[PDB]
Order: sequence, then C-alpha cells, then structure tokens
Amino acid sequence: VLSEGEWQLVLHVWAKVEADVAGHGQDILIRLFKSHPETLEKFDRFKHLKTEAEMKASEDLKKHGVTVLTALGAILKKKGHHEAELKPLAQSHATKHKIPIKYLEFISEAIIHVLHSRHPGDFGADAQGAMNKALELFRKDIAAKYKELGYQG
Ligand code: HEM
Repeated sequence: VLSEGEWQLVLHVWAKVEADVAGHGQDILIRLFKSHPETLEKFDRFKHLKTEAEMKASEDLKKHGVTVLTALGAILKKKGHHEAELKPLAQSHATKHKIPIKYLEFISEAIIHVLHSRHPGDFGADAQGAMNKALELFRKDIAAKYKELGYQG
C-alpha cells in the first residue's frame, strides 16, 4: 500500500502531466514502440508506422495517447481504491487485446522515463520511488484479474 505521503508525490506530478496530456501520451507510446518493437505489433491501427518521424506525425496515435493517460489518471486519483476502473481495463486487455502482463511492465518503464524528462524538479528520487510503487500496484491488481480469467501471462 502506498502511504498518504507517497500518493501525494504521485498526484503532484500527475497534475503536471495533465497540463499537456497529449504531448505526454505521444512521448510515452513512442518510447514504448521504440524500446520494445514487439508491442507495436499488437496495434493493428498503428502497425504501419515505421519511423519515429512517422509516429510523431500521426494524429490518431496522439489521440490514443490521450485515451491511455486519461484512463490511467482516473485510476491513480482513486489512490488504490480502483476496483471499478481497473476491472474493465484488465478484461479488455487480457481477453480482447491479448496483452501480456510483461508489456504493462514495459509501458510502466516508458511512463517513468518520460516523467523524468519533462518534470525533473517534481520528479526527484522520492517521487520516482512513489510512482514506481503506484505502477506496481496497478500491475499487481491487473495480474490478479488476468489469473482469474486464465491469462497470467
Ligand atoms: C498504462 C497502461 C494501459 C492503459 C491505461 C491502457 C488503456 C487503454 C484504453 C483505455 C483503451 C481503450 C478501451 C479498451 O479497449 O480498453 C486501450 C486500448 C488498447 N490498448 Fe491499452 N492500455 C494500457 C496498456 C497497453 C499496452 C501495454 C498495450 C500493448 C502493448 C495495450 C494495447 C491496447 C490495444 C491493442 C488497444 C486497442 C487500440 C485500438 O485498436 O483502438 N494497452 N488501452
């Protein structure tokens, strides 16, 4: 469980992210696709993008970035009490999109990378540690739903 102090460090930096959701969303997905090319193959709607310049130019990619970070934000603001928000997400990602838990670990790493680039002063080691905890909590609760459905993996 995160403490109240750690949740405050998470939400203090998230309020920054929310100043520019679309720029953040795009940086994170591009970092994910460049660092782990196998993730791009899951998106029929983005598979055609071959370079970083092409990714940067895609309005649809940017629009999906907003989708992802808006869902993540709604979870983070529930500070662990996120059952209603998380359940539909795990169901679709396990059963419809077929996303391995490992990929959620990849995109967690991408989020931390980008937060670190854009918000140094609000993202020192203590914030980084709290954000890693929040994302681990996210993954741990999703993995439990996967297991139930028969997708641990
Ligand atoms: C921070 C973690 C993630 C969040 C909050 C997230 C959230 C979402 C949301 C809200 C949607 C649209 C509604 C739905 O289908 O559930 C979605 C769709 C999708 N996500 Fe994620 N996602 C996450 C991670 C990933 C990762 C790691 C992959 C692939 C490596 C993935 C692949 C997909 C796919 C394939 C779709 C459908 C895209 C389309 O064709 O419209 N997601 N995600």
